[PDB]
Amino acid sequence: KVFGRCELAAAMKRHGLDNYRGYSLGNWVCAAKFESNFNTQATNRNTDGSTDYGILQINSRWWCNDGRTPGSRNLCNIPCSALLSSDITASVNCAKKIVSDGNGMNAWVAWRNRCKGTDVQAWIRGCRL
Amino acid sequence: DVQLQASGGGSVQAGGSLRLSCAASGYTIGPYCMGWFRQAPGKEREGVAAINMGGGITYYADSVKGRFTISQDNAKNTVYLLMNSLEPEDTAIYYCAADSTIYASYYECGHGLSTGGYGYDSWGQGTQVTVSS
Ligand code: NA
Ligand code: NA
Ligand code: NA
Ligand code: NA
Ligand code: NA
Ligand code: NA
Repeated sequence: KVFGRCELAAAMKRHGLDNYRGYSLGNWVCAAKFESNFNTQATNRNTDGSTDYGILQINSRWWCNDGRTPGSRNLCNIPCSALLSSDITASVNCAKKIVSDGNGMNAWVAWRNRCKGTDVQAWIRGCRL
Repeated sequence: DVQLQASGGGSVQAGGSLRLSCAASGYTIGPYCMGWFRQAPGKEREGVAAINMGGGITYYADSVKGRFTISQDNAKNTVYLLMNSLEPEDTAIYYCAADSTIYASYYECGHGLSTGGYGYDSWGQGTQVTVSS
């Protein structure tokens, strides 16, 4: 599913990303824009055989299991395919696990480069939230 | 509290080899990257080699390609740098480094090698390597 901007904002707020771990909602919508262009089916293959999945391009070497790199971690304890679902629950829950302890949204380089320090509230502007 | 401890190195004649090793302590998960940087007398620190702990993909500075080999032992959080065909120009203080961020999407550990160590938040004290002329 390719979400509309406000539609994604609405779904992320319903799943609790608004102000999660110090990050206002716009941060998450902006990260998703630059990671997947809001497409839940986005995937990208890496040189180590892992794959990045979903609206937030979560990596299979660490966060989910796809069975393609035996011995890798599945820190979110989910099949990577759940991260391609039109229902963003699995991506949201895993993203909350990623941003915990000393791991901030810097874990997403595109967020750091394209969103951090910008007027992120603009991503939710005009949305029925 | 992250701590990187390296050993190996020392002095050698040009054409010789040395093997450096580095152990990270204090992590429960990660590091994501481990690498080697070096700083010759009076010079800026520069990158040498890096490796993704997740996947083992390696990255080398053009100055050591084909001569140095970086490797890892993920379960033991240790990284190694095999240095063959050493030259006087390789003399320097060598530093073990690690990036502790567990990136969400795939991250190439070689990125920090040429951007002044960007992302490498932990550093060893430095190990001397001296290659005779
Ligand atoms: Na990406
Ligand atoms: Na995995
Ligand atoms: Na968290
Ligand atoms: Na100087
Ligand atoms: Na490791
Ligand atoms: Na880092």
